[PDB]
Amino acid sequence: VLSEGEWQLVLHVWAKVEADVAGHGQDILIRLFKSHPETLEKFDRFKHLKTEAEMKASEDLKKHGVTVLTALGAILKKKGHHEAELKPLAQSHATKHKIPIKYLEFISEAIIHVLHSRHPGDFGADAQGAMNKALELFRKDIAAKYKELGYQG
Ligand code: HEM
Repeated sequence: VLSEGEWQLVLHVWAKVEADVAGHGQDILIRLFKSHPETLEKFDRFKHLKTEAEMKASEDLKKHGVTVLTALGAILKKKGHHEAELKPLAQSHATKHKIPIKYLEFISEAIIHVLHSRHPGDFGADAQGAMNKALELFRKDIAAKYKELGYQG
C-alpha cells in the first residue's frame, strides 16, 4: 500500500498534469510509440502514423491521450480504492484490445519520463518513487483481473 504521504506526492504532481492534459497525453503516447514500436501495432486507429511529426499533428491521437489520462486520473484519485474503475478497464484491455501486462509496464515508464521532463520541481526522487509505487499498484491489480480471465499478461 502507499502511505498518505506518498499519495499526497502523487496527487500533487497529478494536479499539474491536469493543467495540460492534452499536451501530457500526447507526449506520453508518442514516447510509448517511439520507444516500443510494437505498441503502435495494437491501435488500428493510429497505425498509419510513421513519423513523430505526423504523430504530433494528429488531433485524434491527442484526443485519445486525454481519454487515457482522464481514466488514469480517476483511478489515482481513489488512492487504491479503485475496484470499480479498474474492472472495466482490465476487461477491455485483456479481452478486446489484447494488451499484454508488459505493455502496461512500458506506458508506466513513458508516464514517468514525461512527468520528469515537464515537472522537475514537483518531480523529485521522492515523488518519482511514490509515482512508481502507484503505477505498480495499478498494474498489480490489473494483472490479477487478467489472471482471472485467463490472459495473465
Ligand atoms: C495507463 C494505462 C492505460 C489506460 C488508463 C488506458 C485507458 C483506455 C481507455 C479509457 C480506453 C477507451 C475505453 C476502452 O476501450 O476501455 C482505451 C482504449 C484502448 N487502449 Fe488503453 N489504456 C491504457 C493502456 C493501454 C496500452 C499500454 C495500450 C496498447 C499498447 C492500450 C491500447 C488500447 C486500444 C488499442 C484501445 C482502443 C482505442 C480505440 O481504437 O478507440 N491501452 N484505453
